[PDB]
Amino acid sequence: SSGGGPAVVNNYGDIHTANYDEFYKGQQRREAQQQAPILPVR
Amino acid sequence: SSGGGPAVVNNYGDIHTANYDEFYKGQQRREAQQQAPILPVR
Amino acid sequence: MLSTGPIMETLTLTVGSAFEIPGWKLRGEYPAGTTSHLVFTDAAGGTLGEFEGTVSAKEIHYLQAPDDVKNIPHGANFQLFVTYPSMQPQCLYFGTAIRKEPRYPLSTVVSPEDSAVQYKANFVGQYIGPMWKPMGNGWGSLGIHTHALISEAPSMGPNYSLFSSAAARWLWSMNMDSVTIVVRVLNVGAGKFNVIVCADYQMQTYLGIQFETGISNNKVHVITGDGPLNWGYQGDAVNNTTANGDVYTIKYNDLLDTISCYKGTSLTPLIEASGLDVPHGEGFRYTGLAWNTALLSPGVEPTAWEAKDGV
Amino acid sequence: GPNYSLFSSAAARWLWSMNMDSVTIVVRVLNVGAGKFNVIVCADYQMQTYLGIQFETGISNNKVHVITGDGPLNWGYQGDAVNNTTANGDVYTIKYNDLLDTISCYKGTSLTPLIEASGLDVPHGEGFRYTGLAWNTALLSPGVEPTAWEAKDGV
Amino acid sequence: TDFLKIELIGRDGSHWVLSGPGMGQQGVTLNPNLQQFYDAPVKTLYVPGPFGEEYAGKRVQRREIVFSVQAYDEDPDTWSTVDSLWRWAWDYDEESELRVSTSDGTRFLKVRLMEEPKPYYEKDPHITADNPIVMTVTATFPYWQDEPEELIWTTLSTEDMTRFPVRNDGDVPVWLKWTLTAPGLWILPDFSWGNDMYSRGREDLGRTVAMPELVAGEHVSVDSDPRVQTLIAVNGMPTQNRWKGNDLLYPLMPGKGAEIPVQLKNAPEGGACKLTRPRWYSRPWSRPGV
Amino acid sequence: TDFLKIELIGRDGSHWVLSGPGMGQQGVTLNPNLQQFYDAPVKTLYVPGPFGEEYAGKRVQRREIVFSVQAYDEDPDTWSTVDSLWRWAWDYDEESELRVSTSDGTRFLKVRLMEEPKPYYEKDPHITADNPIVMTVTATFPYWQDEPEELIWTTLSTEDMTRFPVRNDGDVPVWLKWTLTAPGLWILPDFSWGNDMYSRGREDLGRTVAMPELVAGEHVSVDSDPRVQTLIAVNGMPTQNRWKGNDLLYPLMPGKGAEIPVQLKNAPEGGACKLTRPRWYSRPWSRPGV
Repeated sequence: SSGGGPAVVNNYGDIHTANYDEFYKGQQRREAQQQAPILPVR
Repeated sequence: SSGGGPAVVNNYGDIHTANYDEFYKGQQRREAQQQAPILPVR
Repeated sequence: MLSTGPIMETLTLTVGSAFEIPGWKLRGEYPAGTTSHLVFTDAAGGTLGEFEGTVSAKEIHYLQAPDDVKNIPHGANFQLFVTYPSMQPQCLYFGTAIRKEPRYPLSTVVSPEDSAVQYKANFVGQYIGPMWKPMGNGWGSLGIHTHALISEAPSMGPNYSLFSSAAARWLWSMNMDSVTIVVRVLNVGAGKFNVIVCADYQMQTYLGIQFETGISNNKVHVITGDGPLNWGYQGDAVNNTTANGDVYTIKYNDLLDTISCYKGTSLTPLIEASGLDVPHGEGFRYTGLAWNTALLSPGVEPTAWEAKDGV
Repeated sequence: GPNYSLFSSAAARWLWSMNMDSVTIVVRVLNVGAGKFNVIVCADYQMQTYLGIQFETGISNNKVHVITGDGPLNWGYQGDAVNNTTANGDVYTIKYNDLLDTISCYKGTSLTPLIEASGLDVPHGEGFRYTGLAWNTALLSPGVEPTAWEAKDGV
Repeated sequence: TDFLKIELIGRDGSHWVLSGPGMGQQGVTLNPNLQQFYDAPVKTLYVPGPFGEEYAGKRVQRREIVFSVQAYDEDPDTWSTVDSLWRWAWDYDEESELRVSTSDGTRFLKVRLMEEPKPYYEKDPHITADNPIVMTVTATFPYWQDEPEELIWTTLSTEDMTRFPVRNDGDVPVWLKWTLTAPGLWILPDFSWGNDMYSRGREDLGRTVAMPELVAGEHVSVDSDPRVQTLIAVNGMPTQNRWKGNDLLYPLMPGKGAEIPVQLKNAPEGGACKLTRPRWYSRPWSRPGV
Repeated sequence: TDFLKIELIGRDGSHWVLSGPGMGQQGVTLNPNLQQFYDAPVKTLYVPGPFGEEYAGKRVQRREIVFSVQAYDEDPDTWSTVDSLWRWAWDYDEESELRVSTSDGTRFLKVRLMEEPKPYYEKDPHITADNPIVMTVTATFPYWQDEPEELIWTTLSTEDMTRFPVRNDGDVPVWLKWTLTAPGLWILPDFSWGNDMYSRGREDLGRTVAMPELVAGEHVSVDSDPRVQTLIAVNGMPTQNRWKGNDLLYPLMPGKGAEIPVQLKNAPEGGACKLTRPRWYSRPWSRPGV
């Protein structure tokens, strides 16, 4: 039952419902966390 | 047979299985290739 | 479909088999005097065959010897006409002849390895060209010298701005062990000019004829390869004074295992050597030239070079 | 050569055909007896009509002839016969030149024609570009036979 | 049927009749339901506009033909021979010919294996000796074509001119090929035929372009199709390097024809030219179009 | 059928006959509908072009064979023994042979477990003692193989030369392996066979590459296969550093062969050269082609 349907689509990963804008915003947030404290205040 | 199934899904392109992580990493790698040599050593 | 038309049909041919159309296939009613003929043409329309059928009261029979049809290729298009008495011919069938037989591709095709080659060079354009690969001294070791002072054509030699010796390997190889080289050469100074045959890829081992000229050293040697710039004298030298525009033919005969050099149009070898310990066969069919001079000026250099398979 | 266990005279044709009328045949031969060896040029697909150079080895017929073929195993002679002795490892070059309509045979390294003929009446062009060899011996032992054969199109 | 014949000439020169008169003589027949076989696949382009979308042009796509053949024989050993010969008749690197013959003539398509063939049934094929092979072949050049029409004009004069009758009776524009001898300066026609692709349809009605002056021995081939470089010399000389960016721009549009003029100047020997007009069609059979 | 026999040689040396004469003697038979078993999967590359897309080459893909077997026996205990033995015949790390014998000879494929087998029905297997196992095996090397041909040349001379007869009867190019003794300087053929993938198809017709001089004890394996390093010294010395950028570039193209020359020089105690020529095919059976 699970093997061969949505339960294996989940194993496939982001083939069905998965959004681009949220992923891009998350990557931007991670980069901002990485780089914000080292940017100058000027 | 081929026309109207997975063989035309391939023509559609990245509608089914395709992840965002390696695409973003590849874009970052291309930008790093473009910009790394011209970044100063300081 | 108001008008009568032919039927697209096919014919079968076999080598060594008699071409035959049975009468019961060409049935119908045929009065006396009716004649049937079958015409085979090619892609251009040229008739490559014509045969007459044996029309009977109710059947038409075709029967030809295999030699009559052996010249008809597969894909040749046929046309079968019936002609009632006092009437124009009426085409019954038309189509194509296929050959149902063992297929021999190797007979028809000729491989590039199974082809005699002929190469030529004249150096009249004042450029080396892409067909000569420098050897010994690396890239840019060759050059073209005009000899405009005398009424002579340009000749290939070493790049005397950098080197006094050089080699050149003709880019492609021969397809036979036996080979003929024809060189029209100029003697404008002292030096040694080698015509090299049966060479390997890097010209490490080869046979060759060396024309040496100098103040008192005008002779011809048979040399073996020790590298593109080194050689070993084989046998005794033969005195030979080279003049401008002299034509020499270097023929290596494989079955005789003999490399000989003829001067001009002489029917007797100017020099000759046999039984040299040099590898021959596939991988040992490259050819080339070499130059070596003490001074940085041209010595003996080829105005015209030509090569051909076989002797 | 012929398989002397059950044959005496035998002819062979090269499977392929030359692409041009002029041709060169370089043959290295052996003389292990008495007989006749024909190098066959400009033959048809059955070797019915052809030119040829025949090497005869014998007590009194150590000679070379120019031959015109009437069938693979039967032939006639044209012109005189040139004296020639053949040793083991002898190399002969039979050149047919179409421009001069000539057939010539050279021995060893010399470029002078050992034998020559011109104007012989044989068909040429397409369908007459087949080469071959022939052996004819009175005894059942090898005579003059080729150890090496090579053909080149054109002269 | 006798109205249609389909043959395959393999890359090895083998000849097969899949359908039509004499089909199956070599052991292989053609199963039904073959796709992308008749019309050349073309996709059209559209830009956004005030009334929806506006036409932007068309592009012809490569043919992706999928078809099944049936290899049969009475005994399994001969069936194996037939299957092996059929497999040998195909390749990936080089293309085999697929000819269609009707009352409109014979048109051929060059096809190669797009992927591995899918042979046989579920069980082993020696049980049946009658097995299907599904084949996915591809046509890089998607148009069906006939033998091109060739014309030759030779001259001995130093300066001369000639007229070549040309007419596209097919469905699609064709690109002309020229073979020009050397030495000599040629002027070749590049008529627009009313084609407005560069917005010069009637400005280039009588366009003629001069090739660079050919030196001795530099016979050239001037192929106007975009697949290949335009000017190529047979002696290897870089002819197009001397052409200042000039080119042939226009194909012979369908339904168009005229007496195109060829001019030769500065030819001391007097040269020759040959015009090749391809016969491309988008369909295996079609009535001629005026 | 007697025309086709399929066997498995397991990683533990077990011999199973799945199909053909003697099938099922070890308890395991082969079920129909086996995929990617006959033709080597090849993908073709296409790149945009003027008339759609243009052919850009081919890439062969690893084989993925999904096939079912049936393990059967009269009693559940001995059936369990048979099933355990069949499972023990396979592994993930090490490969086992799948051999197909027909009138064209015997050709094998090295296959390994791609994933875990899917055994039995939905109920208890001991109920029926006759159960199917679904196997998803993979072939990293996708070509069916025959036993490679080995040739030995031993010479006592300081300098010598030999002619190795070589011929590719398969439908795919093969890569030669050499085993050269030391000391001595070897010259090995790297003939292009007309292959033009380095733009030197005719320039390298008789190409020979000179290996670096070998000191005593430096026996070398010189494999042209891209999967392995070309020069491998048996004692671990870096011998590719003395090779100056030269390499063996060309495989043995299909339908090609000759007497390739191998030269040995400067050998104080003679030398031995072994030539291994693989025999690769893209099908379990096929008639010879030329």
